[PDB]
Amino acid sequence: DIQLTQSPDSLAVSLGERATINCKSSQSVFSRDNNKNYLAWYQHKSGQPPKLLFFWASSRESGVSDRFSGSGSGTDFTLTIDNLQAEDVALYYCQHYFNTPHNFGQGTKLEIKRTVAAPSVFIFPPSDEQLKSGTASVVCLLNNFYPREAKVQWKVDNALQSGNSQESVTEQDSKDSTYSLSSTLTLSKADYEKHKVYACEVTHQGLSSPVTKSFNRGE
Amino acid sequence: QVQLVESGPEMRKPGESLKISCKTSGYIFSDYWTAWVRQLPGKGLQWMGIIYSGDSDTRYHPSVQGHVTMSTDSSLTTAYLQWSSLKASDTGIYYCARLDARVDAGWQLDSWGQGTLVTVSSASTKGPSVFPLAPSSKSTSGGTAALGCLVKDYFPEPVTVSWNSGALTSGVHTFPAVLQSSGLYSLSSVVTVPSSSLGTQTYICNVNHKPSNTKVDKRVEPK
Amino acid sequence: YKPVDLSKV
Repeated sequence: DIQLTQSPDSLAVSLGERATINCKSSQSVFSRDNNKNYLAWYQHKSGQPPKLLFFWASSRESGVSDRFSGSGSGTDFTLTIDNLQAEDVALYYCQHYFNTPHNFGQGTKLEIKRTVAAPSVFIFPPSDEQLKSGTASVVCLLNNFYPREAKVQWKVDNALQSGNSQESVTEQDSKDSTYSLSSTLTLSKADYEKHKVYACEVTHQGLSSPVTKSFNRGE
Repeated sequence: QVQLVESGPEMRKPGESLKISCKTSGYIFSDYWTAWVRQLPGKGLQWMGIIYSGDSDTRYHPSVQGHVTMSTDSSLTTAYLQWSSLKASDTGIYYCARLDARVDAGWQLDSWGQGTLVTVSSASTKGPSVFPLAPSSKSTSGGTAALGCLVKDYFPEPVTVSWNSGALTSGVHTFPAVLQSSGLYSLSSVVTVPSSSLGTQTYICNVNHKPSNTKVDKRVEPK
Repeated sequence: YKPVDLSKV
């Protein structure tokens, strides 16, 4: 049983710079008969199946950018990505196929570092459709920001809310390298009607002050 | 056009049987093995094994040996992954891929299926409610309008959302699902568009929840 | 030292 260990586990690299992932085998996967290394590299983007980049350790797959290069021999292999582009954001895997089982390395997450971008903030009162079913979800959207650290606080009639909201963050975008975040305040219809002003307050390092987006119920 | 297409997401109770499929086309089935690969939460891939259709030769990963079975239908150029009795911990995304069986070829995985999410759970299947997130002055500024669909109270994953039948993809954010207190999932999909063209363009979110056999097409209009 | 041959042709 041959195992692969990748280093580092995680990686944040600026656009246009070089990324380097190492892969080390517990046993050599070099065959002198072949003069080949039984190793492959894969790219796994969010929402996509894994994609083969290199086989025989260093043979570039047809259609794979010249910016990618695979090197190494025996137990020691390297994937290099020059001039990092936005679309390179992904998990990267090495795999051996020297004997069975054909194990993968544990994976390396590549994050793209871009310039600081403040979130654009949008808010949505509950739909009339939802309210008819007895519940009110208020959605606050923080769009296209970098870096990932962003906080949302809900205020209802200027009272800080706690324990009635959920949030979710996207994966990093393949085109503009940003994140987006949704925060949803969920109340009963009866509770939603006790109050007038619903406010989402957003903090991010690309902002100099907390940004508030609010509406009055029924407007 | 090389293609491996797997069956849709499936939901079973623990102890029940399940067989998922990998329909291959655009190449000679007998010139390749079919591999099955499990995607681990967070990070990681598990090579589960390979099967050759020409003689039913199978190589299983030792850690799945005895728990799963592989089979093929060469007439249908299809490979199958079998569980005779599922565990809740069998829940996950499973990929199929092809592996060259010709002499002097390497055994890298050069073409992959889209992945299928198997869920094993005692919880009840539940279709989602879909509500519009209409563009308003409160979701419009700087020339950009945000709009979306709130997809609430479903089980299990996955829900898929496309816009205008896949014709609208740029600026689309379908957020990772959240687990609600009820044990049900919820997500929203949003898109930003020019505020200047809300009068000329139409925006429809196509919501699919295969485990409940549910399809919703919600037109999202300003007001 | 030697790989497991998976060739079938």
